[PDB]
Amino acid sequence: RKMAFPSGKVEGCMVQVTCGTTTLNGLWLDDVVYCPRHVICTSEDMLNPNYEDLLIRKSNHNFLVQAGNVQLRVIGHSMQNCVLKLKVDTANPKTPKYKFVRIQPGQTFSVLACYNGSPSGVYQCAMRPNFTIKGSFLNGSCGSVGFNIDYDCVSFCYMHHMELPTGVHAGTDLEGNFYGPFVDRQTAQAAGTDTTITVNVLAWLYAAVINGDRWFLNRFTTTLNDFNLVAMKYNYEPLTQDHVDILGPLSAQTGIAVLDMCASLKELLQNGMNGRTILGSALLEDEFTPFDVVRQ
Amino acid sequence: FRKMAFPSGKVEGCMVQVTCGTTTLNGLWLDDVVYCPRHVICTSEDMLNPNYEDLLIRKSNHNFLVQAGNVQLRVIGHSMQNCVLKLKVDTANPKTPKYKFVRIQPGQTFSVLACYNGSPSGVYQCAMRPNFTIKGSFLNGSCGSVGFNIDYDCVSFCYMHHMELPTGVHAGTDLEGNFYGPFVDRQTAQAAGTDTTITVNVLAWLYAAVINGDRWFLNRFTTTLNDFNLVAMKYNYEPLTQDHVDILGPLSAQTGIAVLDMCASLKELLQNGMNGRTILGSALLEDEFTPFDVVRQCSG
Ligand SMILES: CC(C)(C)[C@H](NC(=O)C(F)(F)F)C(=O)N1C[C@H]2[C@@H]([C@H]1C(=O)N[C@H](C=N)C[C@@H]1CCNC1=O)C2(C)C
Ligand SMILES: CC(C)(C)[C@H](NC(=O)C(F)(F)F)C(=O)N1C[C@H]2[C@@H]([C@H]1C(=O)N[C@H](C=N)C[C@@H]1CCNC1=O)C2(C)C
Repeated sequence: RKMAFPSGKVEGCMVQVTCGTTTLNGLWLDDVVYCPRHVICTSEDMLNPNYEDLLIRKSNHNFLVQAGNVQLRVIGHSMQNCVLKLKVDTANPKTPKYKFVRIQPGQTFSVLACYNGSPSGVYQCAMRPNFTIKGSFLNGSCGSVGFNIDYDCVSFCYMHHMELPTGVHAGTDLEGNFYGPFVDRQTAQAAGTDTTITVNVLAWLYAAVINGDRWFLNRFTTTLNDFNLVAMKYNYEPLTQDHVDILGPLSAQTGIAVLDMCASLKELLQNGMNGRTILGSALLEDEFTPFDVVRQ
Repeated sequence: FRKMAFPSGKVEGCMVQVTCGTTTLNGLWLDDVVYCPRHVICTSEDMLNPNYEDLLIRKSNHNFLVQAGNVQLRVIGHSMQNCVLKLKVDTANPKTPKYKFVRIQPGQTFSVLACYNGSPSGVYQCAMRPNFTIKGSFLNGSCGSVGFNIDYDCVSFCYMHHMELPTGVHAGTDLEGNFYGPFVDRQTAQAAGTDTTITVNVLAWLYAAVINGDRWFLNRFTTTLNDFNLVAMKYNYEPLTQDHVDILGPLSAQTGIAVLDMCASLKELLQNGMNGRTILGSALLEDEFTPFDVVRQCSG
């Protein structure tokens, strides 16, 4: 299964941030609360916000930060790209070992969706090639974060900011830089055409072989360029030599050369599943990374 | 629309490691009791045809090693309830949540916190299948992992993991040690029965599709429970009951599609398939969202 990481280490960091009439989630790590800067916007500000001007007018006491039933005293504030950093009185005693990481398209992570500072649910997802997330976010969900956990260290990679017209989601890393060409402004924008994460589909096919299914293999191989010429006709991402190298261990462990697995994928695209499933799915799964495969 | 699990933090603080001889699995630590599958008291060879009464008599407190992180918990008593072992320990879990033990029905969903060596590994959302199995993801050492729901700070534990059947699906007990399904904790040939699709959940998921603006499958027709159930039996779908209809009532009122109107859509989808089209991006009809699940996610 696509699994999320256990969310407890992040649940202990979620807080509520309110400025005027607008309330969203904040991330409380040590003595800083991170949250999307449009918390300082009213409704008349969303179309063309001047964030420098909106922020200079705020005092510390304009920011109401609540961690459960406890109010946290804001003692300083600062804007870093599209994220606000609220310095508070108190270091979060539940701060886990953590770091901030900016991820690349195709990378997976877990999302803890929150409202009013309290967690609602957790799910796994991927950063799409068009720098969006196929998330599940409602009003008040901004400031929810995405993360991985490695040896009890939480790497925060995503903070939620907005929803695009096709229902997909856009946000920033924890230094406030958007993924993709989006802005925290309620102006017309749209995700680029989204493609399938080819390297993840192939890793998942290798996972199927490791799991003992081989029905989709064939006797063909392919050059890299012929594979990409075919796959791009199905809106699959081009497979780079770096992707080929990445799959090397899985290729060695199964004895199926990467370009031979590429030939199998070409045939699967041409034929479909003919009523079969692969690892319990009737679709070609692309939100499972080569790293994820080895780690499960 | 995402398959979302509950936040797992309240449960993570209850997972411990239980070892009896060579056999190690996970245990659930609530106040001063650790709950785990009773087959922990088995050697590999015992598991082929165990006599649990006798194997438990021969054991003492000193046969059990319980580890909560870096800390050993001393076992001061032991007993069995059905297929669950209960280890009384010298220290009450200071992270014990408000909780209840509940037994769920086929078609109900829950989150699983997958654990190995007492350490939580991942969380995912599951349904109790009509054939009482669960389509989980469980490896060696996963026994004792639990499934749960949360309602307002109270964790309702409903599943504890015991075994994997030859089709790769899974069987376990409630926290009182009562099996779900006709399975026994013995390493002997057993198999999942033929499964069916959870009709009330497919309907809930069609309401979620409508809520999300996916409306092409709606049609002008209505049907009856009797007529729908005749086509349901044909396609290996759980018969739809009057309880299912009232349970769907709120979704029916939020969307303006009467429940019997939606059943006609599902009927049509079941016979003619899809014209290649998708619903919520899905090629198949999804049945692991309950009506409550759809309301929670669509309302936050
Ligand atoms: C969807 C809406 C048309 C309203 C708008 N979108 C676009 O303007 C775009 F289309 F350009 F993206 C949009 O998301 N916002 C408008 C305003 C913030 C953001 C916003 O309300 N964020 C919410 C945080 N709590 C999460 C949203 C709520 C609905 N579902 C979500 O995930 C900012 C971009 C500054
Ligand atoms: C799969 C195996 C053929 C080994 C066997 N299955 C059947 O005997 C069945 F077919 F009858 F079910 C089986 O699961 N067990 C045999 C033995 C316990 C159980 C068991 O090892 N449980 C594991 C607990 N850590 C979790 C398993 C590990 C693999 N994936 C899992 O989920 C008991 C039934 C007493």
